[PDB]
Amino acid sequence: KRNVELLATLKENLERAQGSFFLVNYQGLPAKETHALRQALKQNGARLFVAKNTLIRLALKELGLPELDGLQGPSAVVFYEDPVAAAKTLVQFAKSNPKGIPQVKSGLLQGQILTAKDVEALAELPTMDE
Amino acid sequence: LNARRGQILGMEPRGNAQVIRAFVPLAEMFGYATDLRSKTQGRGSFVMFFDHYQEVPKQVQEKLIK
Amino acid sequence: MLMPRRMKYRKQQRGRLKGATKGGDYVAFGDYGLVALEPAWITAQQIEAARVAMVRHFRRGGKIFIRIFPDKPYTKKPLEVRMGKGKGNVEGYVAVVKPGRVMFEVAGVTEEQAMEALRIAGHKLPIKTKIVRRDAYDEAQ
Amino acid sequence: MKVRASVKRICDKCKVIRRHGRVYVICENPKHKQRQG
Amino acid sequence: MEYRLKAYYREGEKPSALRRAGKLPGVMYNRHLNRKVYVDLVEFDKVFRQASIHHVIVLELPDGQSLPTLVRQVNLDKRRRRPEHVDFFVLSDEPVEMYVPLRFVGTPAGVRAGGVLQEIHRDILVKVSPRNIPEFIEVDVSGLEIGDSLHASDLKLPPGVELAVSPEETIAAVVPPEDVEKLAE
Amino acid sequence: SRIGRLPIPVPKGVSVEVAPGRVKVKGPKGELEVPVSPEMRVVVEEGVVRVERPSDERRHKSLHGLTRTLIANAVKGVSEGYSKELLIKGIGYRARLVGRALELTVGFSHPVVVEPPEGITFEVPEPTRVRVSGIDKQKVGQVAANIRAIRKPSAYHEKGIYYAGEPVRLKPGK
Amino acid sequence: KKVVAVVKLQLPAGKATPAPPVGPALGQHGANIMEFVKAFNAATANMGDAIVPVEITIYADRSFTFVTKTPPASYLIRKAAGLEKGAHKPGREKVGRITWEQVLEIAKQKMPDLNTTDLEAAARMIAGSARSMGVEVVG
RNA sequence: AAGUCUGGGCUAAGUGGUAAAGGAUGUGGCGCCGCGAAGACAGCCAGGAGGUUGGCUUAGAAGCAGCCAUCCUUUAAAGAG
Ligand SMILES: [Mg+2]
Ligand SMILES: [Mg+2]
Ligand SMILES: [Mg+2]
Ligand SMILES: [Mg+2]
Ligand SMILES: [Mg+2]
Ligand SMILES: [Mg+2]
Ligand SMILES: [Mg+2]
Ligand SMILES: [Mg+2]
Ligand SMILES: [Mg+2]
Ligand SMILES: [Mg+2]
Ligand SMILES: [Mg+2]
Ligand SMILES: [Mg+2]
Ligand SMILES: [Mg+2]
Ligand SMILES: [Mg+2]
Ligand SMILES: [Mg+2]
Ligand SMILES: [Mg+2]
Ligand SMILES: [Zn+2]
Repeated sequence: KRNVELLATLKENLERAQGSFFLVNYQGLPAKETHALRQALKQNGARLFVAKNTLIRLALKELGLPELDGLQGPSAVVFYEDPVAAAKTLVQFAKSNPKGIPQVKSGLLQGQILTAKDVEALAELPTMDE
Repeated sequence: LNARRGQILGMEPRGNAQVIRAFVPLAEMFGYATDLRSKTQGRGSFVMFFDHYQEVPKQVQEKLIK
Repeated sequence: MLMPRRMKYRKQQRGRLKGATKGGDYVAFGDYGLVALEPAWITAQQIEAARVAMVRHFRRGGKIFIRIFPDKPYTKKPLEVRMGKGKGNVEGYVAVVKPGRVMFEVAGVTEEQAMEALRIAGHKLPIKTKIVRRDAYDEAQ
Repeated sequence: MKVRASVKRICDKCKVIRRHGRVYVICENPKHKQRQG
Repeated sequence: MEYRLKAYYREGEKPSALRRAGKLPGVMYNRHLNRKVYVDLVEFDKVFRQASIHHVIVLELPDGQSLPTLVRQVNLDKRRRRPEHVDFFVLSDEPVEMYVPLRFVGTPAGVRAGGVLQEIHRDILVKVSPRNIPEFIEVDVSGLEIGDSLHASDLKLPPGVELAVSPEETIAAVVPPEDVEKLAE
Repeated sequence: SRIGRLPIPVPKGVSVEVAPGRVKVKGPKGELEVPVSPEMRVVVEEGVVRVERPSDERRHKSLHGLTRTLIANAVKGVSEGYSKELLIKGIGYRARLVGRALELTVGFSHPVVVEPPEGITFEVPEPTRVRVSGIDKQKVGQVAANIRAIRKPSAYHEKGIYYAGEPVRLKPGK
Repeated sequence: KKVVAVVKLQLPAGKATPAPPVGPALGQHGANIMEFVKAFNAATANMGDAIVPVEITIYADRSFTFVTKTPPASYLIRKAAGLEKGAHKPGREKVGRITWEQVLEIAKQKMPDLNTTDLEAAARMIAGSARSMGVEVVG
């Protein structure tokens, strides 16, 4: 009850290796399209951290229990988390804003963000690279 | 073809159109033209030639011994 | 199929089938077994039918153990004859089998595989059966 | 319809039902339709 | 790995009564004592299906004694495949004769060749102090092809822990393995 | 997991009046009485209607869902209306309105004429679609079905009367 | 005047005859179908064999465009192990062998087709496609 | 002739009031393990992907004739199906 335990920690570890986690709704991209928009933010965002997409449920117990600013942007819906700090991003979210907002009908769409340690915002996070 | 105790050899294109090569026992080619025409809407055709002989099935052979 | 090779006597009295088995009640060799839920004289051809069925399931293959063997000769008079004029002819051989006997065992096979196998084997037998599986209770005996 | 003493699921789309006193197996594939009897 | 079990004393109670009552009539003895016990079936079952005649089971009698026992026999009712009676042996500090599991490590060359590991012993007899009861004994069966066996004579063996059966006692065998191809004949 | 407890939103402005034995549903499109087991309790609330059962005894749970849906269907009946579409298919085949009556022409040696029951209204928009529409759900169903029955889909050809949305599954035939 | 198509084929080396799937789904290009025998067997006339993948596109003035991939895993491994065919039965009879560092170069050939962009990841796919054909990795 | 007698329970077949192998989401009652608000089961919305037609085998068996093996990769996940 369960590997939801080994899964939380692995999200904490990858959060406890940051201060700046963003969050995207990786919805309907195929597989071709997917290993693209992913390998994208691995060649524009260090290590191998594009998204470590996991359960909205466990991704709020983690932000909750590191306290990490209560990431309550919107953990509703499909939710993936573009770990911008286990990388080395900045306006490298532009690497997101350019792939999604052209190669789809709403490609890698964004939801929440917490730069430095401070809550980023809605379109004010989604323009945080324009 | 298989259902007629045949054994198929291969498939190539022609007048496009296609061709299918097979060894079937002659005992199973009687009045073929008509099933062929049924199975192909009266649009296919065939040629057929003796190639060789071989051991009829142990379950055919011993019916024949009458 | 099964039958003694030689016998001290050729025909035997019919006897009676009261009782739980005498023994044979615990799994002895395999992992899975099939126990008689009711009395019966089981026939050589019935055993054989079941055995065969089992091998056919495994294809190749596991291990079948057969724990009953028919040493009772079964007698029958010729069709259409009257009573009298001596005991009937041996026409086959049977195994007396009382409830709780483990009749067949299997091994070297998956759970799914031994279950099914014993199911089919059951269907060739003229009694109720249950499938069982080795236990501490078996080993303890 | 098949009518038998033994009625049973034949494929995974087979479904065992009880109408009006009788056990039927209904299925997408009409060959599996059974009614016990 | 050392299991426990409430166990109670009994005198004149008809076994039928007890059995009806969910309980399992039994007996405890060694050479110093012999007492009539009963244990709740379902509690007994849960333990013995792991303990068996292999591990110690500690009987917690009402007088607050806690005796260490091995199960020595279990009488099954033949018709209904169930326990009617148990014999708990009260272990003392002497060496004891008992049964030690065999763990068959390895995949036989015989298996993996179509064939089957007839495991003729799933445990083995052993003289031994209760104080070093080996919960295991491994046997490598890797060098076995269809045709081979292994006797007690092999068998590594801890300390100590001697045998308690002839060494010439065959313990495992690899045998050929049912074949539809045979059938027809 | 449950139909009966699922509350029923009632639209502004249809009205639901409970009696013992029945509930009545009125709206823009007619009115309907829905028979209800006297063992269930129908409950009225603001812009909602609920159904409550007196225990978890099998008959009650079975009555429970059935009753909720029965009322739900009436609510929807008088407010949105019900309707089903039949597609006609096959070369000679067509339909046309004749009064309120549907004349079906489908390859028998004669047309087939279907009088709509009361509460049911037929629409032949093109000449190969028929529309059965009405306030009563099951009745709509029954008539759609009756019609379709005049000549079911063939096993061998995309031919016959079809529920729109009903798949054409064929089998080869020579 | 047929539509803008995104065709995917798999034709081997040599047989460049405009017959299916070089016929039905390749009419829609008005394709110089026999321009392939020459624009393919010029990158594969030094090699000889190897199935070399392809995607064949058409636009609005009826012309075709094609680009290819790299020869199968199963292929490359065969001619570094002294083999024509595989091993019939995978497991009990290896009919070839490759060092840890020869799979790596085979890997290296396939680096621009796969999923990973590694070597230590890449090489085990290779080594894993060596069990699939029963040839043991010299290690 | 004498209780439409009293308390508990089951049955819906007129079973009761004619039978077996066997078959079944009939109905009730036990028990054992399992998943579950770190969100299960059901519906429904995505994805379900590479190395790769896996090797062999027919003429073709490209996840799904059939013999083997059943690895590796990106992965939230995705079987050599
Ligand atoms: Mg007698
Ligand atoms: Mg008999
Ligand atoms: Mg006689
Ligand atoms: Mg039977
Ligand atoms: Mg004995
Ligand atoms: Mg049957
Ligand atoms: Mg169905
Ligand atoms: Mg049991
Ligand atoms: Mg028990
Ligand atoms: Mg209605
Ligand atoms: Mg009708
Ligand atoms: Mg009364
Ligand atoms: Mg009846
Ligand atoms: Mg009656
Ligand atoms: Mg009756
Ligand atoms: Mg029951
Ligand atoms: Zn079915």
